[PDB]
This record gives sequence, C-alpha cells and structure tokens, in this order.
Amino acid sequence: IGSWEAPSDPKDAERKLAQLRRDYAKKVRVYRKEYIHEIEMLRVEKQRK
Amino acid sequence: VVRIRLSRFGCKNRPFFRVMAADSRSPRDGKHLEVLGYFNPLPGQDGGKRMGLKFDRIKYWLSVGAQPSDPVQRLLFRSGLLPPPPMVAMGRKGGARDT
Amino acid sequence: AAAAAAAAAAAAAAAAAAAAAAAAAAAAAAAAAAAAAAAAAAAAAAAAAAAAAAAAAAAAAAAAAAAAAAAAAAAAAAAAAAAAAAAAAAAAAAAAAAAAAAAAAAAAAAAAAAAAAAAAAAAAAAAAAAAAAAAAAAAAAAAAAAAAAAAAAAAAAAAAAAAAAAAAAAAAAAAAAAAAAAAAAAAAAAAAAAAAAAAAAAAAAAAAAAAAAAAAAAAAAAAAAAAAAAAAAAAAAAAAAAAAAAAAAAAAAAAAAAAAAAAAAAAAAAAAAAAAAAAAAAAAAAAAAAAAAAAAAAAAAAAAAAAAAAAAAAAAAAAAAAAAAAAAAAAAAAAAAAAAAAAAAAAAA
Amino acid sequence: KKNLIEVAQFLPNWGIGYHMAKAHWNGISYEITKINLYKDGRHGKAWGIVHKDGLRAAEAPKKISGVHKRCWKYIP
Amino acid sequence: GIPEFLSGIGGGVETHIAKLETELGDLPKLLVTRTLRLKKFGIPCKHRKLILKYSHKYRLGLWKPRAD
RNA sequence: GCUAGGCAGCUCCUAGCUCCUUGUCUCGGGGAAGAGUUGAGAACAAAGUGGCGAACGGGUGAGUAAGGCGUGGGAAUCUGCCG
Repeated sequence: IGSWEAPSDPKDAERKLAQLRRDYAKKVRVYRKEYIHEIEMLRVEKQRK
Repeated sequence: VVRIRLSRFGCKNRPFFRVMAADSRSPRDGKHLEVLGYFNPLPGQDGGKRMGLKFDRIKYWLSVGAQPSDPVQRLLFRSGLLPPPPMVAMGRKGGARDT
Repeated sequence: AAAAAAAAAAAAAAAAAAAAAAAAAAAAAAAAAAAAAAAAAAAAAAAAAAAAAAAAAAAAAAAAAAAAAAAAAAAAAAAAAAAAAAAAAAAAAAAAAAAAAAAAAAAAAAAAAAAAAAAAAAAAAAAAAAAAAAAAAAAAAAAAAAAAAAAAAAAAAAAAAAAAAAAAAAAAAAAAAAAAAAAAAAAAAAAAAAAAAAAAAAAAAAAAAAAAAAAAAAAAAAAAAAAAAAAAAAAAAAAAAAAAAAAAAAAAAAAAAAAAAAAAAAAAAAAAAAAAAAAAAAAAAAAAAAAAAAAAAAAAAAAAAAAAAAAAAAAAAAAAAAAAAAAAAAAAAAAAAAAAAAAAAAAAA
Repeated sequence: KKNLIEVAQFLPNWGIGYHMAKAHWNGISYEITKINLYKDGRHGKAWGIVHKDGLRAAEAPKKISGVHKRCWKYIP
Repeated sequence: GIPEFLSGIGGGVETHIAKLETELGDLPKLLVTRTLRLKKFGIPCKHRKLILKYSHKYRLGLWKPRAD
C-alpha cells in the first residue's frame, strides 16, 4: 500500500485532509460492515450447530 | 465508547505495553473488559524487532463499534484489519549507519 | 530616498541662491534613488526658479520613470516645454512619450524635434519619431520593411527599435506569418542589424509556432546572437531560449545556460532560468539557480537576477524569502526586491 | 465592513428579487426570495433560489445563509 | 534563509538563530538534523521542540515564513 | 501576454491570472498631500453569549456491623458520547 505524497503545494493540506475524512472513514466503515456480516455468519453457524 | 487501547504493564525504564478493550472514563490501568494478548515494544535478538498482538476478537469489538487511538493503529494496520494511518505522509531524510 | 529628495531641497529652493538650487538638484539626481509626485512638483518649482532646464528635464524623465506619467490624462505642457528647453532632444522625446502614453499630444513630437534642432541628435529624433509612431498605435508590414531599410541606411539599432516597439505594441505586425517574417527579416538583413535582428529573430522564431521550433531554429537564433557580438545580447538569446523550451533536452539546456556571462547579462540569465523553469515544471531549477549564485557569487548580476525572479511571481514566495534572506545585493536594489518578494507573497499568498 | 442586510436594504422594495454570490466564484449564486428583518436594519432572514453562473436551478424556498457574516458585496 | 525562517519560528530562539549562523549553518541541514545534534548546541528543550516542530511544518511546506 | 469590466462616443481605460471621492493646494485640465470610508489581508480583543468537560482522572478510611462487600441472579427502568 502507498498512502504518501501529502505535502505538495504551499499551504493546501486539504488534500490529505479529504484523504483522512472520506478515505479513512469509508475505509473503516467498510471493514466494519464486513465484520458485522461475517461474525453474524459465525453466529448462525453456531445455531445450526 | 469502548476504546481498544494500550496500557503500560511493566518495570520502570523498560516498559511493556498491553492491548485491552477498556472504557473511556476508566483509568489507564483501570477496570478492563479483557486484555487482547500483548505488544512488547522492545527490539529483540531472535528476530531483532518487536512482537505481539492477538486477533479473532478485535473483529468483534470493531464491529460492535470501538473507536480506538492511533498509537493502536500503529499495530492494527501493521497486522492488517485496518487501512494504513492516514498520517503516513513523509519520512525523515538522512539516516546514517557505519557498524 | 525621496525623504532625501524632499530634504535639502527646501534649502535648494529658498536658499536665495540659484547656485544652491542647481547644486542640490544635481546632488539629488546623483543620489539617484528618488522620483515621485513630490519629485515632479518640487523639482518643477525649483527648476523654473533656478533656470536649469537640463536638470529640470532630467528630473522630469525620472518622474516619468518612477511616478505617474500616464495615470489618467497626465498633461505636461510647460513641463514638456522645459524638458525640451534643456535642448536635449533625448529627454524631450522621453517626456513626450510620457505625456503621449497619457493621451494624444503632437506638441510632444514638436518640442522633441525643436530640441532635436537644438542639440543635433539624429538618434534622439529617431526615438522621438518612435514615440510618435507608438502613440499612433498602428503597424503594417510594407512600411515596416521600409522603416527597417531606413534604420539600415542609418546603420544603427535606434530606428530599428523604433519600428520594433511600433509593431509589437500596435499588435498588427505579422498576423501569424512565416514568409512575411522572412521578408521583414530580409529588410533587417539589409542592415545586418546585429542586436535588433538577433533579439527579434529569437522572439519571432520562438514565440508560439511557425511550423515547429527545432534545434536548427534555436541554434540559428543563437548564431545570429553570436554574430551580434554583445554579452548582454548573449544573455538575451539565452533568455529567449528560456522563454521558449529548448533545442535538444533539459540537461543540455542547463549545461548551456550554466556559462555565466559578464555584468548586465548573468542577471537576466538566472532570472529567466528561474521564471522559465517555474513555468515549465517547478521552481526546482530556480533553486538550482540560487545554488549557482550561492556558489559563484555574481553579486550585482545575481542580485538583479533574484530581484527579477521576485517580480516573476512563481509559486515559491516564502521560498525565495528563505533563499534570499541570506544573500547579497548592490546599491538601490534590495528594498524593492524583498518588498516585491513579499508582494509575490501578496500575489500567491 | 458590509453585510447581507447591509447590501440588500439599499435596494428599493427591499430589493427582494435579485441574485447574489461570493465575488470570487462566478460559478454559483443564490437569489433573494423575501427579507424578514429583526430590528435596526442589520439582521434579516430569507430564502432564495440557486443561480449557478446565472443559471437558475432551485425550486422551493430555501434559507439564505451567512446573512450576518461581514464580508458581502452585491451582484450587478 | 536562517534569519527570516528563524525570526519566523519566533522570538524564542533570538540567540539560537546566531548560534546556528556562526557555526556551519544551513536551511535543509536543519530539517535533516536531529535531537542530540541540536542539544550539543546547548539550546534548551522548548526551543528545540519549537525548532523541530516548525521544521517538520516547513519540510511539508505548511510553514513558509514571511516577516509580517 | 492574455481576458473580463467600468468610462465616455467596437473604442477608451479598470481589475485579474500566466508567466478610493471630494475638497484645498498646486501643477498644466491633472496632479499633491490629506481626511474619511468603499474595496480587501490577517490577528484575538476585552470578554461574553455559547458548546463541552470540570460527576473523569487523583487523595483519605472518620464513619458503615451490612441500606455495605464478594458471589449468583432479576425485572419494574433509564443508558451523552460509540457503532
């Protein structure tokens, strides 16, 4: 993974800021969704057991 | 807000962190829900590096919605389950070695 | 400064001595760093009193150099009369072009030519006709080639620069032509026109495109510049090659523009390197140019260089600040230079 | 030192039906629907219609904002 | 430019400017230099802290000093 | 150099990115210092109004002989922040 090249132009950190906000939030949210579904899968397996 | 976090766990001047799912307004060493393994931050000799974490439950607690702190991202990305830190921007220039 | 132009000039005026007034006006033009609205007004009064129309015309040309000479209507009728009553046709035409750039004025050309009859200056009458044509603001290629052959017959750059300003200001000069550029270049070759043909051939051959700017064309403008035999002109050819991209590649470009020429030349060399490179990719090669100056130390040359780079207004304002806060400069440059660096911070930042 | 009410109340009939934008983006603007002032002529809430580069696109009365921020100038 | 960059980092290093000036001196050498390097220079801890702070800021470009 | 906008009959001048009005004084119908308020560059400023937290985290064990504590539960409830 490459997540570099944040400082490029004089005084416009909003690049990596947009990165942070949308990129990272949506990343973690996606991961969390996955986790919800997969773990509830595990649970229903335990019930079938 | 369950803050999956890292509390100091050791002798003076040579510590050893530990991974525990806490509560926010609980003390640093306070009432934990459960530890989650360990993370020794000391460089070693077998593989002269650091060690330590656990898996298979950080999934569950992330799913139920823990917002942890970035000194824990420094591990929960280095072992997967996360994206890299969105503050991995640059690197100090000029490291020099001669041994 | 102009604090000093308003200082001791009160004594010049009311000293009861026209000698004192004349000596002090010479002292002010010798300190040579002051020209403002105060200069125009006080010098007008003191010179009409002291009867030195020569120093009057000098201060008027300096007031046009660093003050409003074409602000809104900017008439100078008696002031132009004095600027030509110095009898210096040069200063006459200079004040004339000032009031002309303000608005229409034919007494401008008339006083210029009367001072020309007073001083016997062919080049100065050439420049007065230059101001006339430029304030007329019209251009055509037939009369352009005729005037090029006229300056050819005179065998000097003066009326060639007259026609150059006339056309490249009137903005109907070639109308995107190549063989017509060849016809005007033939009119100029009838002079052999060392400096003028070198510079204007560079500009025409590298402006936007005729067919494609190639190695032959770039080195050809460079060959005309070489036959021109002038150091500042060599820097002018380098700067035009910098305005255009290059001939072969950027490595050869830098290794050719790294041959420093004498004074009045390395200034525009480094400044054009900075501006051109910042226009092409980045101020990277401009920082390399600050490295060239920090190695070789062409003091006044690189001083005016970094000052022109400060007025170039690239994207590195505080960067030129942290590159020029530890530097050198000659007299009467650094104030405007660094204030215009912060002004470039007022452009971008 | 001028505000949104400071630039509206100039206009007669409270100048209720003209655009206005932020003078560095010729790309968006909001129209005025109708002003409702608080007291002493400095403060007033209203609605409008969006005019991106003079192109109307809004459909229902939506509040105008920043109506107290002291940075405004009119649209001509 | 040690003078302006520094009198931009503030009037706290009103002597460490010159203590960097008389010695080797450099603007990028600052960015690349480090803790014990600057401590050998006798500069106190909060001065060092602000130094490396603003220095990281400029290495990113977010500093860009200007005498205002 | 190149492009979008007031000024006074497509031209004559005002504001922008690539690479300021009028009145006194004084100069020449336009400029020269000069006051005051339209056109922008930013700083907290007293504070406040506010939002949040000061209920956490620290200290002690007088009291409390179990309305407490440990251990195991439950229903009759709530649960900012997190998801």
